[PDB]
Amino acid sequence: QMFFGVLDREELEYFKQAESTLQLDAFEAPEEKFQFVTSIIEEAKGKELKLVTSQITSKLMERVILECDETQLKDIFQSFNGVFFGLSCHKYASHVLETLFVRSAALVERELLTYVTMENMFLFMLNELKPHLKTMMNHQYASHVLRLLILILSSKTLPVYQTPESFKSELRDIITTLYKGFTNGAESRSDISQSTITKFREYSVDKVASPVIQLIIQVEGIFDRDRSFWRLVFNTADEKDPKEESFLEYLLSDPVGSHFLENVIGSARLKYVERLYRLYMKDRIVKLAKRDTTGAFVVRALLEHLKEKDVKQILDAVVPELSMLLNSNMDFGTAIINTSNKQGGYLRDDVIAQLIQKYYPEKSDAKNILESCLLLSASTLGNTRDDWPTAEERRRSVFLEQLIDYDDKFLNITIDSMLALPEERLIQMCYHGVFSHVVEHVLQTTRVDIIKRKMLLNILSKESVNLACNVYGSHIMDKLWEFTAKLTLYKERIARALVLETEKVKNSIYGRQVWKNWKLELYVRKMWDWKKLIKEQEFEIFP
Repeated sequence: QMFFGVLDREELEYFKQAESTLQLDAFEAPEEKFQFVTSIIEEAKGKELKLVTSQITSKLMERVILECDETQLKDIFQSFNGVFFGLSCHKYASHVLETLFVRSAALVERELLTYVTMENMFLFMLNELKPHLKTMMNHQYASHVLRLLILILSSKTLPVYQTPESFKSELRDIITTLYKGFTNGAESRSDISQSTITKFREYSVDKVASPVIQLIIQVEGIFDRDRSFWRLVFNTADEKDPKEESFLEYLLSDPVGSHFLENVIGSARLKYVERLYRLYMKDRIVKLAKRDTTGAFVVRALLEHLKEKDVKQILDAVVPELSMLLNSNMDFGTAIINTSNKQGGYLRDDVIAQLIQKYYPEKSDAKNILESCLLLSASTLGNTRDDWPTAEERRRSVFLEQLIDYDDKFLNITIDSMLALPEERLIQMCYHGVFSHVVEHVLQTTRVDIIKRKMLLNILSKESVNLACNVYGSHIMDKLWEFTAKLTLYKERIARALVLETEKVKNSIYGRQVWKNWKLELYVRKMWDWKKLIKEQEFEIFP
């Protein structure tokens, strides 16, 4: 169902102009726009298949589908009856189907909370697709449509709607149909053979099919206690199998295979994950952890989804390697530290000793954790060009914030490192899209000694108004309302500075937030009550 004809000279002129008018959007009322869309639909009657399959017009068709009313949506839907599979396979029409299906899914939701219905129309195309599901899964365009349909039928996030119970049944029937196709009507297992299992493992790591397999393993548990597709990829018995082992060794040394395994571990039954770990990973965890681009993603997934005893076993093995892992794989290092924290600071002394040695050796005079961990001097901080903050900068910031949350030692080291900068450089951080958040992160009132608070405040308070009016700086000013607890003079100085620039501060959307959080309406209108809030805050923060 691939070719439906070419658009002639007149149709091309008309639909180009209509598309142009539609995007200029000069209509003065929604009613005018709807009427114009209707005029487009009227001209498209009998030509819809040509229009969705032509590169020139397929995007107009998506617009129309988005802009028309419910009744028109239904008519456009039925105009595709009998060719859904061919359209799903089409380079341009498949994207039209996706737009259609997503809007249709939203319509069955309100059709549920209140002629032939959208629900029944949707079921008709599902039944038309059922004999093609296997071909779709392997089709470079139709696999995306299949994947979207499974997302819709399982009520998951589309490019999240509630669904009829008929949808839950369709999910079951679609996945079961696919299941019978990838077996041979085996009817148990067994007799599923290798190479049928091997052929399915090949799809598992196939560029086209693999995202569909992942999603299926992810949702099949909604209606299948036995996890049939999970069992198709992996075994369930209590001992190793040679073929499963070689496949596992491939996944753990292959980028797609590792990300596949990483994703399905989060949705597998716990005992199935414990089994893969026990049989194929536990005795080689350190070796796997050192594979930055492959196996390490799997080790991280184990740390996030296994139970306490196994997680601590992995930590026993990987924590001694933490400094070395941090050399090339900071994201993994962050998750290891995070997991140690979640497991009650497990191996804390070893983690801390290593991080101190690597980022803040107490024998070094040049020591500064902003420099060793954020590479501050070589960063985009203070650049005169229009350089946004980079991905590496955000990564290093997230790592440092994790350290600050791990132990007061790193909070105190970070603050000392900020106080060690030239004052201008620390202020620059306050305006930086990523490093500002690091500044905000150290403003933890009950964890920072009052002398340290005074010293930070001596610096920040000079920039009170400009920080308050800034998109990043205003979060810092918000934190300073609590950070100045037990420091009334500092709180009074900042409040006074802001009120002196009342109009400039309230002209900023960020400033108005600070104004609210600093309760400055009270400061101005009912000073006695403001002063009372300050007294109460003190005992609320420091009881």
